Amino acid sequence: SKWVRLNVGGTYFLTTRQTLCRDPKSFLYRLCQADPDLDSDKDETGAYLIDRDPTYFGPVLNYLRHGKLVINKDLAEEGVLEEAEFYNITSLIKLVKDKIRER
Amino acid sequence: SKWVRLNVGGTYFLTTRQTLCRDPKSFLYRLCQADPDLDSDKDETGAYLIDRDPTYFGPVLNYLRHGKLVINKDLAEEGVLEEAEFYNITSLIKLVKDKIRER
Amino acid sequence: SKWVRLNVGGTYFLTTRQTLCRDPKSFLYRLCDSDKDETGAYLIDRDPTYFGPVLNYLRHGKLVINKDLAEEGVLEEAEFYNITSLIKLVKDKIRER
Amino acid sequence: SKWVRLNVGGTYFLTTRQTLCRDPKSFLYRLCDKDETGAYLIDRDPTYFGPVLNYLRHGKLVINKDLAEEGVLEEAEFYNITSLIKLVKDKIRER
Amino acid sequence: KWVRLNVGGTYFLTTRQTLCRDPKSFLYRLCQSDKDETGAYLIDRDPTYFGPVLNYLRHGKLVINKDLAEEGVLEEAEFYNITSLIKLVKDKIRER
Repeated sequence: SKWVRLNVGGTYFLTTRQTLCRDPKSFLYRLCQADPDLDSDKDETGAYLIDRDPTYFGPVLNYLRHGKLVINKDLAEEGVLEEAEFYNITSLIKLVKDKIRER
Repeated sequence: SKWVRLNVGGTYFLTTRQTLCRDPKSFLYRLCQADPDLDSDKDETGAYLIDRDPTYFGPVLNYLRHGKLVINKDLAEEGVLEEAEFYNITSLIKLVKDKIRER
Repeated sequence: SKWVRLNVGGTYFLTTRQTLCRDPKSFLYRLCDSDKDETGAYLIDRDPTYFGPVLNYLRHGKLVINKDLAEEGVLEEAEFYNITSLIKLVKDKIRER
Repeated sequence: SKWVRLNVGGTYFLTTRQTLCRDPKSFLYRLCDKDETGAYLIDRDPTYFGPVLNYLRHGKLVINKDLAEEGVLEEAEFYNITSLIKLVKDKIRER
Repeated sequence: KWVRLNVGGTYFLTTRQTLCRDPKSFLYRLCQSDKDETGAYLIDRDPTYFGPVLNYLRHGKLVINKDLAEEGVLEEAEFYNITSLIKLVKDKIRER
């Protein structure tokens, strides 16, 4: 299964293992690996259930896709930070913290 | 049932009982207790029905998830305050009112 | 049931009869079948982004509008739904923007 | 059928024949290709459609602060609503 | 004629004519790849930045809302290899 569906707080995201496997130290890596104890946290669509805000997930997932932090002006950088911390993407945590500092 | 679906004013949110139990004094706490007389207040999908604005609920649920108050630049703090007061999350009410005051 | 579903311009809102019963002179008070869809939602040929602040006003009596939402859009809707007290509130926000 | 559903770029809008039969020169009139729900399919951006449909509803151009006027203009031109096109060009010209 | 795209979990409905606009693009193969059960082509990219890419294929203009990061649209224009769009976005960014 190249494709992986995530239900982040009620909103569906579609991605791949090429993307989710990019940071071995991230929570998302357990999804990359199809960690058997996450099996029960899937909904009827087979999507992994994640109890986080989907609006701040976009920039996190995009960072895994192309290595750039891109955040629209109408999205609080602080929200993305909280998500980068939760998913434990340390290079992204640093980028967001730096961005917040440059203000 | 670790996972709980809420239908807040027509928009679905997915979260866990743990997150909704975080403040035992709040409106939300009765859900995570599975309180009897919420039965007629669920829809066909099993979601608990709530007659409140889903857009202002975002920051409320996010506060329950990570303890930070995060509000995007275009979102009226007053909206979030009304919801925090409606759900009766006292530490959140304080955070929002502090946010408003520094304005 | 107490619960009432509205399809406003294609976007679904969920509310209760108690909320829609607020203003007996409003359009929405009639909701307090030819104009319902298969889900049982009442059909309304209006913009759903301007409806938010209207329905919230019915919920908690306050006028709350986000910084990017056009207040003129909300004014149109308040007049459309004929919520006299809300119309006034919006005419105020605009007087002194 | 009083009620008409439009699938604009994958996003559904609900409106009435009354609203769509407003300007007989418009693309939308020309329909007052459906998906399995009976919605008329339109290959255009739904995010810029709001102001167009609303203009048909109540004759006013209302564009939220976020939305690029140029996006609304492209739509007004595509749907061929000439008085709306004029209103949008005005808004752009006066920046 | 109609083509459905599942971009990062969000569906877009368009047409072969639109997706055919630039034969050199990644999208050109879809206007003649995995699909989900709905018949939509699966694309592992951000749907928010897709909007202006697809709009450009529809009417040839770069249209970017004020709050949308141009850099987001640039990444997508590059990913889909729409060379004329890549130039427009870069140009827009330079003129900042």
